[PDB]
Amino acid sequence: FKVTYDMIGGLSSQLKAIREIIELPLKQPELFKSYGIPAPRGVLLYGPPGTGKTMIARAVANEVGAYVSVINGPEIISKFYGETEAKLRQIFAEATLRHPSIIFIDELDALCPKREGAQNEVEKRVVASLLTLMDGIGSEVSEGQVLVLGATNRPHALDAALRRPGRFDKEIEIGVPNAQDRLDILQKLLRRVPHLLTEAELLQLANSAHGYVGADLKVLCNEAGLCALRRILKKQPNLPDVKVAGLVKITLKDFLQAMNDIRPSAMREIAIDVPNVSWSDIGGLESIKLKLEQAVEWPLKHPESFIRMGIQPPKGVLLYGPPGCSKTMIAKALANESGLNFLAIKGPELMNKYVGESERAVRETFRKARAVAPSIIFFDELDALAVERGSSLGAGNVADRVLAQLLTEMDGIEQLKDVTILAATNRPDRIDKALMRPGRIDRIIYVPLPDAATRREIFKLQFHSMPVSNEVDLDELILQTDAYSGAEIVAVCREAALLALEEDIQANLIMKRHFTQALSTVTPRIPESLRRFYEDYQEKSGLHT
Amino acid sequence: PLGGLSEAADSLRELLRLPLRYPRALTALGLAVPRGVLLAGPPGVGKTQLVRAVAREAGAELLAVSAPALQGSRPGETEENVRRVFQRARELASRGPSLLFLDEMDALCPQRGSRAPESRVVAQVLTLLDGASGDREVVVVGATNRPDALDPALRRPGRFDREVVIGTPTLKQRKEILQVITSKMPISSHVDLGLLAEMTVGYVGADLTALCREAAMHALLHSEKNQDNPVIDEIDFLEAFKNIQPSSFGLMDIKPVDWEEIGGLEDVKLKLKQSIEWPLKFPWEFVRMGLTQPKGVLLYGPPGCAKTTLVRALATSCHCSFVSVSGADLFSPFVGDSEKVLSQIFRQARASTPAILFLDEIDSILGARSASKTGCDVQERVLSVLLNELDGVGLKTIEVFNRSVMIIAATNRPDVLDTALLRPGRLDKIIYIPPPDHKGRLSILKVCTKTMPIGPDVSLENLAAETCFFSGADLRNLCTEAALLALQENGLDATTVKQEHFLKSLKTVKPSLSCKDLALYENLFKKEG
Repeated sequence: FKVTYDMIGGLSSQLKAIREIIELPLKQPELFKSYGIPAPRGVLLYGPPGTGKTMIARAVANEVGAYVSVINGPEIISKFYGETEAKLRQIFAEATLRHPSIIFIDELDALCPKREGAQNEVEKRVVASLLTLMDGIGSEVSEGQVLVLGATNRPHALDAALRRPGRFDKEIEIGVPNAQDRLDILQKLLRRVPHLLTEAELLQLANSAHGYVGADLKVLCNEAGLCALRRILKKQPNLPDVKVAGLVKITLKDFLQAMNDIRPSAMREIAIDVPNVSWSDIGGLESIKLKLEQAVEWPLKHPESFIRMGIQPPKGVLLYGPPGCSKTMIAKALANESGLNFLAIKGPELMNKYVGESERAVRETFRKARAVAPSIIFFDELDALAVERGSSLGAGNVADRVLAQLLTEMDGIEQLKDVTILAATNRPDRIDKALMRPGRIDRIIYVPLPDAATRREIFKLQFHSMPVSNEVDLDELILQTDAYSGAEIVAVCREAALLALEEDIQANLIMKRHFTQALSTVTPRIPESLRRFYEDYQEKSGLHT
Repeated sequence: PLGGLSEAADSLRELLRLPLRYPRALTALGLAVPRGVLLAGPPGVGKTQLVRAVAREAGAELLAVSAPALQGSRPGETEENVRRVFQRARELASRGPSLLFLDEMDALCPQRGSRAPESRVVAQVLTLLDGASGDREVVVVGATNRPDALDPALRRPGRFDREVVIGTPTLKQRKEILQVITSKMPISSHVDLGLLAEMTVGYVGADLTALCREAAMHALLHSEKNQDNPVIDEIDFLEAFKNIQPSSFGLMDIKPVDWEEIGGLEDVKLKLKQSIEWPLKFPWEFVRMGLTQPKGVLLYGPPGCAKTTLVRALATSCHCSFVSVSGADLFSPFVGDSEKVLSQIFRQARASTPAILFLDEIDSILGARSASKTGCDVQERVLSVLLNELDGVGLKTIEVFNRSVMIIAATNRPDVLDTALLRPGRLDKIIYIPPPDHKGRLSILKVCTKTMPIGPDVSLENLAAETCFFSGADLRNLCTEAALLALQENGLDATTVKQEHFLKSLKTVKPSLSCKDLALYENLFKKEG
């Protein structure tokens, strides 16, 4: 239905890319013949479901000059044998007669599953026939006019030979949208509905939509309309549709409850997020700040640092210290300061019953990383996967496979053209030096425990969100908070607030006597021996700068 | 009438009413209401009767065609019969509320790996519904037993998605439906219907109908004089129930229990008060206080403290909607359904959005991970779907609509469970439940004994001194058995009880709560953090 570029939201860059890779041939193919350079047979689209790339397909189709022709896997692959190929070849020829036409297929892995990954040799006959037909698209009479379009989630399950040249070259990814992208597609939808919303709180709502998908955004819009309808109905007993239509006006709380009732289907795959945390959210870390900004900014100086002498492209920076103690916070902080993109991969989650699918996740991770090259991979709790083999006979296997594939990915260090990798863990010893071998991850920093000023800054960031009394005294608080970690001290003041709440369910200010009580209750479960070991490892390790 | 169904009746009332109770031009304002619902459950109870009744309450054509009566021998006649019925539905939409009622869709839907003509049938009815979407008042109610029995391809959005279960056979509804049935039957006047009801656990309404049926049947059989007015006696009723087949089969404990049936560990009591119920006042509390609510808490104590009692007392002291999650309720013979009921109960929590959900003895709910390496895959599947769904979060940032359920678990073998469960962000608090001390033993003995026939000779403190390594249930069974000894032995028909019997019963129940096992438990599940 007149599906126009003026309707498709987000994906702007990909829109331009597809438009250009298709337009020039579909405009002046005799330029291509004059060049004699071939015309791209097809282009492989891919991206997780939900974003229903079919949108894009029909859009570009009815956009410029295309005669649409569509076939879908679960629509074609029935219990027929070659009749699938019959239908196929018939479409192919008939649209060949219709040279201004484009064929598209979705779930291309479904119609053509793996050879070893499937059994029905009939399906492989269909594969071979598709191959022959596509060479019939590399035909002279209509050189580069029957544009085949393939789109499915899995690039793996595709048939290898399809990647042979002149058959499927350009792989365009369409991933889950981002904050600005969510906002854009939401606006493009909402275009023709009466509403009373301001684009700022709208951007808030967008921020809310983690792991959300377009199709689900349309469902959200419908839901919110329905619920605001309900709201109006709960003020009038009876009415004809006229005044109903005259009164329905979608507002914020509508969208709120709407989003809260239905959950989206994304958030199993990776997502190109944006660092939300700020340096204005952590205290101190001065030399940490400076060394970190240096570590991230040198790799763009090494052009000219090499021009000076020329020695090495050092990349891998590795923090280590107490558990989760504001470390990842520092990571995201540098991430936002650089303005690059964040791809977190939490270690222990890498254990999946699906043998190798963890590897597969790492693989697509690195693929997207490259695709968004100005970005930063992150790691945490590396020692989880880094429990050495032999201990668990049947479990460490996927672990070593994953670590090997990780090395296999990182290898493209040149290919990692200023694509830095930041990681951090607690017991750095437990890793294999295959990651700590020189070249890949060499710069190391122990995260020093917070000094007095850092503790006071933590206290400031705590008091700035709770109404506290005036009997506060930062000094002895900082005194009796040594051997603790910041977040632990946050929990301390949190529990003191709880104690004041126990004093009265409607009191206002927490009393520091109750704070001292909490201080007594909380114990530092971290002994100084741990710091001794930290600093010893620091002294007895490889490079620091 | 719609005995024992009016609540599901009215929920479905509003749900299906939304497109019908209110006009269309508002939908034409850019809205596409869902069309086509599913009534899954044992029929005969009133499912047919209730859809009748609701099409009435709104005013609609009870087109109660039995789709099982449309099977065909040759492919093509079936599709024409479906054309007939759905076209009559279309002209009904041309006139008014086309409340087409088509039952037993699953028999019309043998799932994949089956023959071909199911494909033609399902795709053709899909054409019917997707086309009649254009028509104004087209609605269909597929009536079956279990949604899983239907065609998967018929569960898409914009397709049969609004699905609701038949009424679960509750006590209240049980009584309602017994009365409703006998409202036309000449049962005896004096009827302790509640007794028979509570005998009839799991028995759906129709079962109860049939039970009353055979009851009155033998009543008429073994009686001949009063050929017209039967005093259908509760004795024959009982004996028939005895004769009848047991039931085919998220049961909230209707039993309320206060903070009096439990003593000892009042520290843990105040803790549970801290991290669970104060959130009720929360919408203004953290405002003047800051700190958020901890998502998940895990209470662990030695098996024998009957923690379930404490959980239920908590659920009592709040009025919040409560649902239980147990392995026996979970371990059905359908693999892949455990995750499903998990999602279902969480959706119910979302429904009664103020909700407190309990995960008992999760080592039973989730067994070992890699102990038996041949049959522990779907368990990890439940693990994954759990780790996903456990993310109940909201805006919760500086009026507020506190739409946030809470989840609390408890078990006895945490060293067995998957470690990622305890993730800060999923289960951000863990609490210890030691077996009672001397004082706790004393108190729990006192409170468990406040209804047994006590004698003027007992001295609970002595037992307390010597009844160490005793669980709550230990002491409860102990005083039980000792009462038994006293009563039977001395007073075959007694009045009092002596402590001597408790002393003797001591060895009769061997307390194997070794303090070394206590230390093991504690160290293990305190390093579990």
